[PDB]
Amino acid sequence: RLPEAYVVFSPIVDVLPIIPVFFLLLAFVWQAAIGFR
Amino acid sequence: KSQINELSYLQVKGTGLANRCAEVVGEDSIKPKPGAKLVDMCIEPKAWAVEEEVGKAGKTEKKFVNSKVMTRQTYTLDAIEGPITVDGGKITFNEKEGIDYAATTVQLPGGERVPFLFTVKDLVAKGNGDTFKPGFQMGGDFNTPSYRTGLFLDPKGRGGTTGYDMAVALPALQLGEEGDAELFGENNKVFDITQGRIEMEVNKVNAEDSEIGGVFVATQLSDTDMGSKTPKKVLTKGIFYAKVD
Amino acid sequence: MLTLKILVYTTVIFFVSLFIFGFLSSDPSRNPNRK
Amino acid sequence: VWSGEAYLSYSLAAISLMGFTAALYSWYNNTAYPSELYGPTGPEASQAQAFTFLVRDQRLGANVSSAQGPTGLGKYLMRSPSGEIIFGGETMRFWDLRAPWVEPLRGPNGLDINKIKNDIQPWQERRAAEYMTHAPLGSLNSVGGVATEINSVNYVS
Amino acid sequence: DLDEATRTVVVDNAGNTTVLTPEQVKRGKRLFNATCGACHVGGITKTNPNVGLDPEALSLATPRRDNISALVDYIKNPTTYDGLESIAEVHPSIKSADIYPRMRSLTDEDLYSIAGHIMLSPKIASEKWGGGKIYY
Amino acid sequence: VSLWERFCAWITSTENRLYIGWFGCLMFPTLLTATSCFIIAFIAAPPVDIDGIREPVAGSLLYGNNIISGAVVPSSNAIGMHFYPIWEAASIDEWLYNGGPYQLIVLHFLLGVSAYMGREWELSYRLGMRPWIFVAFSAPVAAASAVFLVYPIGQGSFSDGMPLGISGTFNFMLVFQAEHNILMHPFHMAGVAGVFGGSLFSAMHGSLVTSSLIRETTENESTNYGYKFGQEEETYNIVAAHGYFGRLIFQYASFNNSRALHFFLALWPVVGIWITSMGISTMAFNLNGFNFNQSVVDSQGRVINTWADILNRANLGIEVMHERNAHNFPLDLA
Amino acid sequence: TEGTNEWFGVDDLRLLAVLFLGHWAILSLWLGSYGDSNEDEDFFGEIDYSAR
Amino acid sequence: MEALVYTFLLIGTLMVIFFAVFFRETPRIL
Amino acid sequence: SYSEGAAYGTDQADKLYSPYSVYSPEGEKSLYKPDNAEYLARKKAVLAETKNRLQKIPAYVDKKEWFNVKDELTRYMYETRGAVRSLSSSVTQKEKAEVFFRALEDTYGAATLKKGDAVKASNDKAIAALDAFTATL
Amino acid sequence: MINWQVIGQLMSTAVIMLAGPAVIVLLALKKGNL
Amino acid sequence: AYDFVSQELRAAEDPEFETFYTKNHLLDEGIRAWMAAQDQPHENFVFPEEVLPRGNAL
Amino acid sequence: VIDYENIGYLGGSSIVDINNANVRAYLKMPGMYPTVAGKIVSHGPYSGVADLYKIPGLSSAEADVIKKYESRLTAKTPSPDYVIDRINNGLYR
Amino acid sequence: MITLLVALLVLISLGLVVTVPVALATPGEWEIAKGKFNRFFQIWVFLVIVIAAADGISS
Ligand code: CLA
Ligand code: CLA
Ligand code: CLA
Ligand code: CLA
Ligand code: CLA
Ligand code: CLA
Ligand SMILES: CC(C)=CCC/C(C)=C/CC/C(C)=C/CC/C(C)=C/CC/C(C)=C/CC/C(C)=C/CC/C(C)=C/CC/C(C)=C/CC/C(C)=C/CC1=CC(=O)C(C)=C(C)C1=O
Ligand SMILES: CC1=C(/C=C/C(C)=C/C=C/C(C)=C/C=C/C=C(C)/C=C/C=C(C)/C=C/C2=C(C)CCCC2(C)C)C(C)(C)CCC1
Ligand code: OEX
Ligand SMILES: [Fe+2]
Repeated sequence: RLPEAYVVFSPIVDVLPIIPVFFLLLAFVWQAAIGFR
Repeated sequence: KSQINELSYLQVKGTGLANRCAEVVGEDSIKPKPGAKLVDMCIEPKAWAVEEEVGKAGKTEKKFVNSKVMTRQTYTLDAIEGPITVDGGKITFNEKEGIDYAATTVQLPGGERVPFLFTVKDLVAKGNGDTFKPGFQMGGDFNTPSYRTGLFLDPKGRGGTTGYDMAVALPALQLGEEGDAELFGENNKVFDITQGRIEMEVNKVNAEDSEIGGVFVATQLSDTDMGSKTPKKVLTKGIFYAKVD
Repeated sequence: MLTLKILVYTTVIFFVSLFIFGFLSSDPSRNPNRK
Repeated sequence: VWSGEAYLSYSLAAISLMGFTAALYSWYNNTAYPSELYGPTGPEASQAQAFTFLVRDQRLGANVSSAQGPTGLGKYLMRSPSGEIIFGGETMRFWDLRAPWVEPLRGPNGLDINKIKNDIQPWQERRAAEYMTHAPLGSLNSVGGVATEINSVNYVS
Repeated sequence: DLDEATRTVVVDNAGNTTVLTPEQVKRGKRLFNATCGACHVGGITKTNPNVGLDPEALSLATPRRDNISALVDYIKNPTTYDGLESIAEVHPSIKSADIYPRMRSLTDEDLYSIAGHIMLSPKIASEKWGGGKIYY
Repeated sequence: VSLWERFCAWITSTENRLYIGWFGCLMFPTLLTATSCFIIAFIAAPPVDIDGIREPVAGSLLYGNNIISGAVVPSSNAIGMHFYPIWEAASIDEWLYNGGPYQLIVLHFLLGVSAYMGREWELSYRLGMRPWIFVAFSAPVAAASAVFLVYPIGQGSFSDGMPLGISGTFNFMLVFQAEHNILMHPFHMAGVAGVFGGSLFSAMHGSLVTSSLIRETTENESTNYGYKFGQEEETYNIVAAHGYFGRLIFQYASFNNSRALHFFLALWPVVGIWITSMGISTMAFNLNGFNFNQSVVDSQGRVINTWADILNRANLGIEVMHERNAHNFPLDLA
Repeated sequence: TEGTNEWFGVDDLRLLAVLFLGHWAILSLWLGSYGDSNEDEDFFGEIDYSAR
Repeated sequence: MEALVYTFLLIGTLMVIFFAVFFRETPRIL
Repeated sequence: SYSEGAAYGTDQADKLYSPYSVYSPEGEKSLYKPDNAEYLARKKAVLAETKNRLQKIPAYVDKKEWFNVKDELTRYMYETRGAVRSLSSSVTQKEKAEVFFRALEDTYGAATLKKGDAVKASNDKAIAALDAFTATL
Repeated sequence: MINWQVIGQLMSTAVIMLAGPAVIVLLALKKGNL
Repeated sequence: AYDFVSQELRAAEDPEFETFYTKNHLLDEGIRAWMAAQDQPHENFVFPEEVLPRGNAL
Repeated sequence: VIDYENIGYLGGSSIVDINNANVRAYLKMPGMYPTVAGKIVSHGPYSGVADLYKIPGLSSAEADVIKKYESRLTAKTPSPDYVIDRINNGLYR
Repeated sequence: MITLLVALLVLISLGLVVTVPVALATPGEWEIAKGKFNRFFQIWVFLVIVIAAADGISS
């Protein structure tokens, strides 16, 4: 796994590759809040 | 040769060179030792001929028409080993291992495709004298196995050692006392062994390199698909090459 | 078989060259808008 | 066409050329993509099977060169349509397989029969058995083997 | 419905039977699929189909291999089927575990549960274990 | 004035009977050679070693076939992926034995269809049309290149390519089922929804136009003669068909916009066949569909069967029987 | 000889003279109109409607 | 004898495709 | 519980290498002990045969067979780099091994280019270099 | 033995999945240039 | 529409004549034999291993 | 062959044939697979159980497991289609 | 100390992403206050070097 000074953050790193999908959904959420205009 | 051994693998592949037997250079004599064992005998035929009924001016005697091979470059035998035993009158050879069969298919005039297993299995060569000479000439019988091993399945799904044994999509044939005995021959799959007679002839020897090579002529019988048809006599000719050690 | 082969490379790069020098022949300007 | 979107559709044609080619490097090439790292290729796992049963039945005292196959061809060693000694089966299509664990057994002609009868090293047996069981055949739920394999392994190459 | 009579497996060459605790049957499956199951999936052997993990085939080996103590014996020292010579150089083992990186970290209880899985699986699935694709 | 300008003016003329164009410079020579070789190879062509085991499979009409069983056989397993033209065959008899004309037809087909597609672009440029009919035709071009080109690549041989016939198609589909499990793969699922949906919205749109036609004929003559060609009046009450479907399901599920309606007819199949043709492509490289065999177990651990286990036993029947002589080793790696 | 690594499949020397006379025989047609034009005349369009 | 019927059906189908493309009833405005 | 999939650590009693693993670490109670002599004797035996496989190199260069010299140093000698890197423990022992490799990679680099003296020169740079390796440790 | 990994993962997605719309929600309250 | 009898009578008398059509019948023997044991548990098909049509080495 | 006698002596009667059985048939005898069974299958036609001791390259231990099962070993007529697929007949578990 | 500084490095990047696009999408918030924010960039960059220092010392 990660080096010993970094084994603490092993849950947070597991979420990290998902985060680029969340930018695709952030566009539509932003288009909803702007009212699609 | 040793000229072939100079090349690497990437220079030979795709060029059709590995199919071709070597060319031995020069002529002299070589003597087989007591423990002499033949090493790299390759056989490659350069012409094929099938015995047929030929259309002459008024007569129909059996003659050999030639044929074009259709399996591409897969006809050469290779790596055939065997000890050279010394009988007193005549030097003999009995092959033991190596690639000693090469299945191939030639096409006749008319469009008929005749496959045949080209083989030298269980070869007992016998030639005049003791030492290999440019006048030396040995030959003998070999056993041809069947073209298909008995667990081959025909289009209906019938083999000699596996498969069905009746016309599987004709279920009303096995009705009555007679059964399907009218088509009995196409149900019984019989493994067939025939004979073949090869005649080799050494004409060019190296003794400083201990490698011989000359012209042969081989006749055998084509296949029958386990008794499906009458097999036909196949003659062939070519060149061979051997390392006498 | 090396006589047929010559005939194919003629026919291929005849029509391939008509394709290549077709779109180099000011091909965007061939529209029903102007010219 | 000298416009904004036209330059974008020039790239998208060329990036698709690079897209197919990197997707075909990963299937065939075992040099830029070592089989020690990416697993065996499609062609490589087809040859590792025929080599494993070559070793298996050579220990039973069987002459593998003269071993006549069920179709009449070579069961183990046959000859390619260019003349080279290759492995037989459905693996005769992948006779161009050049791999670092089979190239010790090559010659000018192909698979040297003298070198198969005598010099097979046990690291090649440990390699061909590793590349048989980890062939690139998978599923979307990540169970390996053939499409009719049961659910026990977890591997897609 | 994992009754302790069903978890009770044979442990020595004489024929004593001990029971497997429920963590042995669970780690026994995870370790078997991760380590052994690449070739010994479902009891058949991919690279040598003659020598399987059948309870018939384990019994006919020249040392009898049905026991837990006999299977962990095989893992640390794999002989052949007739038991004359060793094939530790090609089968993954403990003795030849420098080449195989997969077996450098295995304890005694870990092989005790893997061999527990090989023995307790013909009792669960009677004909599926090592029966080939006919019994999938 | 020049000879080239008088040739470019003819080859790009819309005043021809059939527009030739610059893609027709390599559409017409390709597809006429794929045609003229197909008609000969379907009618009169000798049997072909497909399995590479020198068991020649008959596929033409003169060798005792019909429309259904006759087929242009794929090339040999002995060749595999190698390029095998006529001049690299040392005779035509050696060419026709080893599966010659399958590569001549397919390679001149995929060039001619990818040029028929660009030709649909070109005439849309010269006629003033918005251009994208050729994007809708990309969906069968994706699927034709998937079974003739991409699947022989990833499987490493044209012998696994699709046989040019009718019974050869179902030899292709069943063997593809056993080895890849296409029905559980979600991209065949996304294109069955593409053509069931496609034939739905075809017959659903074609009925609501024909329902709401305006009276322009008598009851003696045909319904179709109330449309004069090139007229500028609308030939059906679109408000009528909107109020019908607005009550048949509910109000808000109906497209009042006929442009957005006629776009959804082009979206749904074409997206369904793009996705499907990249199902054959990802299953060309042995990334198969789902495998839920032995997935449901009791607490004892015995395997409880599901419908996928019954589907597996149908796949095991085709797997152990396809190419019944070509195999020598326990796993179909190819 | 199929699997030789030769440029454009040019096995023999004779096939080159086929390739060069194919591209050039249409190139010379193309230069009869689009050749010998001014190589120094620009536009600030997206598309040029210069001449024939 | 049997395949002669199949060939006649195929080239006979390609005839009516030829006549439908080139001898089509050309539609005209007004 | 028997079918719990994401039981990373509550399932088993022994500590794992990571929650994303099945195996226990390389600590105590393992059956693989790398200090054993039979692992050292296996790595030492391939170093002895490597010199014996390397003296057959000039016999093929005295002959014309270049295909046999390109693979003699990969057929058996594949297991060398796994051992000579593993036997290299101390400091100056380690930078003695790349003298042997760079002398060995030029034997293969000359066999593909078919240079007769450059194989025979760099072969003697290899026997002398494994002489430096084995005699120290 | 309280399964710290799953507790860590489910909180860290819910921190991140709620840190995205909070960028937009803080802008909608601020009436900035969305 | 199970068989073309002119294809079936010929493939019985000539054990070399193979089409794609006769290749589909052998694929259907695998469907009729392998799944029918588990398909129809009411009929109690107990097939031996030695009647199930396998190919070579599969 | 439709009607082949000595089907039973091949693999399943628990009295095996010599010159026709697969090497898988000798797996049911503990001690003979693979070494001792490998030599029997490899060489040519035998006429009796006494010809099993004529194999070139036998030990006293290789003759031992033959001595155990010499009642179960028996030799029949070699039909040449079974004699080919004695190492491998395409049967895998 | 590396596990303490990286935990301080993550909490600042939580504090920035909530506030920095809010500071930019507002019509004037970045121009009115960036010297407040420019400290937090210089603190954030400084932590990466401190962690890269403490990692090389500890290895
Ligand atoms: C929000 C909108 C958005 C987004 C996210 C992108 C994203 C992207 N565009 Mg872009 N684009 C957009 C709108 C957008 N575009 C618009 C409206 C236009 C006008 C029509 C363009 C026109 C355009 C062109 C003309 C090109 C891109 C390219 C790219 C890609 C650059 C990265 C890359 O190729 O990596 C892959 C490559 C590498 C990793 C290797 C490094 C090579 C460097 C990074 C190439 C940089 C190319 C550069 C971006 C193009 C110059 C544009 C410039 C004249 C403005 C990327 C995918 C380029 C591309 O190649 O992708 C299609 C490209 O050629 N775009
Ligand atoms: C969904 C998005 C996505 C994702 C996640 C990936 C993911 C990946 N792609 Mg990818 N790809 C995508 C979309 C995507 N692709 C698309 C849409 C296309 C167009 C069709 C491609 C086309 C593409 C190609 C053509 C290739 C990949 C490759 C890869 C893989 C490696 C990444 C790589 O090569 O970095 C590339 C990174 C850069 C170009 C940045 C510059 C890197 C510099 C030059 C490296 C210098 C290294 C140097 C030696 C370091 C020394 C330092 C020292 C001096 C101090 C990776 C799995 C590669 C691969 O492995 O193929 C199988 C590959 O060859 N992709
Ligand atoms: C014009 C359309 C056309 C096209 C595209 C093809 C294409 C093909 N035919 Mg076909 N054929 C055609 C018309 C055509 N044919 C006609 C009209 C006939 C009747 C006489 C035939 C009869 C025929 C037969 C009988 C056979 C073929 C075969 C072939 C294949 C290989 C032939 C070959 O070597 O190409 C030659 C191609 C080249 C030399 C390449 C030209 C590509 C140029 C150079 C563009 C590349 C640009 C370059 C990369 C730019 C570089 C820039 C630099 C700075 C890097 C190929 C698929 C063979 C086949 O399919 O067998 C399987 C075969 O046996 N054809
Ligand atoms: C799959 C076929 C295909 C089709 C139908 C189109 C269609 C189009 N392309 Mg395009 N293109 C393609 C592939 C394709 N492209 C590929 C693969 C490339 C990268 C090499 C390009 C690069 C490209 C550029 C740079 C330009 C176009 C342009 C155009 C448009 C006008 C036609 C033209 O002049 O292009 C000529 C045709 C081609 C360049 C591709 C020919 C494809 C042939 C007919 C079939 C595929 C064969 C294969 C790719 C070639 C291999 C050769 C090799 C074996 C020797 C039109 C929309 C032009 C345009 O309008 O842009 C705004 C333009 O300037 N394309
Ligand atoms: C209810 C049952 C059902 C349904 C609806 C489908 C539906 C589909 N299956 Mg599927 N399938 C099923 C059951 C089903 N499947 C089962 C049970 C199996 C297992 C046996 C499969 C196995 C299977 C396979 C193996 C494949 C499919 C494919 C497909 C797709 C076919 C579409 C296609 O190829 O057109 C696309 C159009 C073409 C391919 C034709 C291109 C033609 C070109 C453009 C021009 C030709 C012109 C012609 C020569 C001359 C014109 C006329 C002339 C006179 C001018 C479609 C999504 C195929 C697929 O996934 O897509 C590739 C595929 O390969 N299925
Ligand atoms: C803040 C500045 C800084 C930076 C950038 C680094 C960086 C690094 N230090 Mg380091 N260090 C620092 C300060 C820094 N240190 C300080 C203040 C000290 C105390 C004086 C040390 C003491 C120290 C020691 C004692 C050691 C390191 C080591 C290392 C390297 C670890 C990688 C490795 O093992 O080498 C192998 C090399 C690599 C893995 C290459 C990694 C770089 C690749 C090419 C990625 C870069 C790609 C690209 C830039 C990213 C794309 C960005 C693009 C979008 C712009 C790494 C490059 C180690 C080292 O160098 O060992 C060799 C080591 O032992 N550090
Ligand atoms: C009181 C007591 C006793 C207690 C018990 C409780 C109790 C009473 C319970 C009973 C309640 C009960 C179950 C009632 C609920 C009723 C109910 C909904 C039952 C039905 C069940 C059911 C499963 C229904 C769901 C299925 C359903 C109908 C789905 C609709 C599908 C759907 C939305 C399709 C849209 C597709 C679509 C976009 C089509 C347009 C595209 C197309 C080309 C159309 C053609 C077209 C469209 C135009 O637009 C115009 C213009 C023109 C030109 C045109 O061509
Ligand atoms: C790097 C990093 C970090 C950061 C992170 C981030 C910041 C992320 C982001 C992310 C994001 C950015 C997120 C997002 C999210 C979002 C979401 C999740 C959404 C979704 C939703 C939905 C999906 C809905 C939608 C809709 C609407 C609204 C309406 C219309 C319709 C629909 C339905 C579409 C941290 C600090 C941790 C640290 C570590 C490192
Ligand atoms: O060629 Mn047509 O089918 Ca695809 O898998 Mn492997 O290879 Mn053959 O077997 Mn199965
Ligand atoms: Fe319409």
